[PDB]
Amino acid sequence: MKQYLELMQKVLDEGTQKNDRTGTGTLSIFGHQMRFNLQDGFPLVTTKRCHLRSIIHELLWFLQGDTNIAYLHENNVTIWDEWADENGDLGPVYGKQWRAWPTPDGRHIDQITTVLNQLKNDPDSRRIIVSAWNVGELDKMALAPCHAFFQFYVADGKLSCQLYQRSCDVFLGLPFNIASYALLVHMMAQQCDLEVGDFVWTGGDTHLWSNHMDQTHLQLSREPRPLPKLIIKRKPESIFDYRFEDFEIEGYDPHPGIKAPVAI
Amino acid sequence: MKQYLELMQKVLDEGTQKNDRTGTGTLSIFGHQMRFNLQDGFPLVTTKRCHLRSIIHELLWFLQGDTNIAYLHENNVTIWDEWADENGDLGPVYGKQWRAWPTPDGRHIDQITTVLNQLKNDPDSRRIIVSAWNVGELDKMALAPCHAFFQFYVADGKLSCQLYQRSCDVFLGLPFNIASYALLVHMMAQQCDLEVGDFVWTGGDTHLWSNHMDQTHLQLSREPRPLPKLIIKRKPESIFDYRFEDFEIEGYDPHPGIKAPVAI
Ligand SMILES: C#CCN(Cc1ccc2[nH]c(N)nc(=O)c2c1)c1ccc(C(=O)N[C@@H](CCC(=O)O)C(=O)O)cc1
Ligand SMILES: C#CCN(Cc1ccc2[nH]c(N)nc(=O)c2c1)c1ccc(C(=O)N[C@@H](CCC(=O)O)C(=O)O)cc1
Ligand SMILES: *[C@H]1CC(=O)NC(=O)N1[C@H]1C[C@H](O)[C@@H](COP(=O)(O)O)O1
Ligand SMILES: *[C@H]1CC(=O)NC(=O)N1[C@H]1C[C@H](O)[C@@H](COP(=O)(O)O)O1
Repeated sequence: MKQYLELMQKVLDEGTQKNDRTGTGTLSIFGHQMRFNLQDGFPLVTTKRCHLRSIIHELLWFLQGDTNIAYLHENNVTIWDEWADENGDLGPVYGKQWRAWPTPDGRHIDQITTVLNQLKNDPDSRRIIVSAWNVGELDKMALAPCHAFFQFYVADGKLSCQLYQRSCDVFLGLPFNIASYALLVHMMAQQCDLEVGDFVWTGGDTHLWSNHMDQTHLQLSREPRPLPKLIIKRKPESIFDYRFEDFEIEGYDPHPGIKAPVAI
Repeated sequence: MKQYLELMQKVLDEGTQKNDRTGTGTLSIFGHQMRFNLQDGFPLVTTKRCHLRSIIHELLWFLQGDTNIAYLHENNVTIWDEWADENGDLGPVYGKQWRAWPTPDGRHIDQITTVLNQLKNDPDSRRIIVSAWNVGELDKMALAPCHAFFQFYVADGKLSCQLYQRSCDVFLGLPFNIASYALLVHMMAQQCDLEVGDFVWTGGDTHLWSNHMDQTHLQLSREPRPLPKLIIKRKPESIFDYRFEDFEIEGYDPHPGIKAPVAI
């Protein structure tokens, strides 16, 4: 997509070389923002083939509050394998914080239900927020949250969302993150009888892994194709009741896939 | 400042009317980003005189972990009066979360100490973060955190910081928030033997209050002036040992102060 390729080129043009926790090395910038008007089309990268199946299942898994990879395996999704323990557990990562953030007094907060209720009853609230950044549980998580904090907004009958992504693997992770949040906006908008607005992506440490450079330049040589279109085929009774088969992506005509290794 | 006035004008031009929490009404946009290179000058708004006394004492108060306004009153700072209870308390707002975030099991994390130690021992970390958005304590706070989540970054010997501000009163609040975080970057950089980099400001619901419009038109009629220079006059033993007298803003030549009412 235009915005995505422009980000790649900005990292290449302006980034600094850094060492990192994995020992692989990155090229990084700090601070970026871009916007996807979801009425223009569904923002799934077209300059390489992306695996929408994994994106949808991962989101459904988050929304169930699950943090064990068994469900992903039942559906042949392997994107979290490298970080799970011997029992498949990731610790209290995204799904757990989204559905059951633990408080100091023994309560658990379902942030997804909270935001749906805010959108329905108080859409001009400036507090329609989900955070995965639970400081007190970071040490139990297999990986610290990358997509850390997000906020919803409503104007002119349209639902928007802004994500703060504190760490972004531009080549491998970002196409998944953008599509995931775009899907979530569509689902939330459906549940709240709203149209779709913008997905605003904001990055912190926004980087290209040193061993993704040939792949990145190959992708940059390609012209984006028209965005595909997302069709939802049912309105479930709640945001937690979607199924994989409720979604169809139409008109997705990507350039060939480009393989790259994930840094563990 | 150029970017600040551009944002003001953008809210006027593109903002939509909202009925908010208080019934006063705003013009609002969603999703914006600005960048201030701190080596270009200290980013204190020059198109009106800003009250540096309040900005500095508020930050020192946060760093003490204090959430009672008595310290502010001792120093003739009244910016938090409208939300404090009869004993001067605001609940577990910024200072408490910064210095003593409570874990579900009765422990605490001092996020500021953690950050200092990350900057000194692991400066390439992608996880140098402070969050005030303690979901499990929001209901105890007098006001939900506005400046909610911030991240540090080190490159080429320079310290940068990005703030996610979920709600932004462009006229009254934003000049304070920018100056506050800029000051914090200078203090942290001093304590860690770094130079200053960028302050990146990212906004969510970014608005002008309906009763700030005359003030906004006045300010937009003024041309910005060169930025002042921050001087720190002694280096304390730690980030927790600064005092008001340690700071001097040199070459601050603002247009006159502009008065406007705060929405409670
Ligand atoms: C974001 C996010 C979710 N996640 C979770 C996740 C966990 C740790 C990470 N670690 C690093 N260094 N980068 C990542 O982006 C990353 C992402 C993903 C993980 C891997 C792939 C990936 O390897 N994709 C390959 C192969 C996909 C497939 O299985 O067919 C690709 O070619 O796209 C995608 C998403
Ligand atoms: C951000 C922030 C901190 N805060 C905390 C704070 C708390 C609640 C708020 N509520 C609303 N609606 N807007 C604010 O920006 C706001 C800010 C501030 C609060 C008030 C002023 C203020 O009234 N400033 C006046 C007068 C300053 C003075 O006392 O001399 C000004 O002219 O600047 C500034 C900062
Ligand atoms: C993490 C998971 C995600 O959803 N998106 C990403 O892009 N993610 C990337 C970001 C980093 O490259 C890596 C995480 O490592 P750190 O915790 O930042 O050291 O995964
Ligand atoms: C809040 C405090 C701050 O530091 N900056 C701000 O700009 N703040 C403004 C934002 C809103 O105008 C108001 C808070 O009200 P909501 O919680 O957003 O309804 O204060």
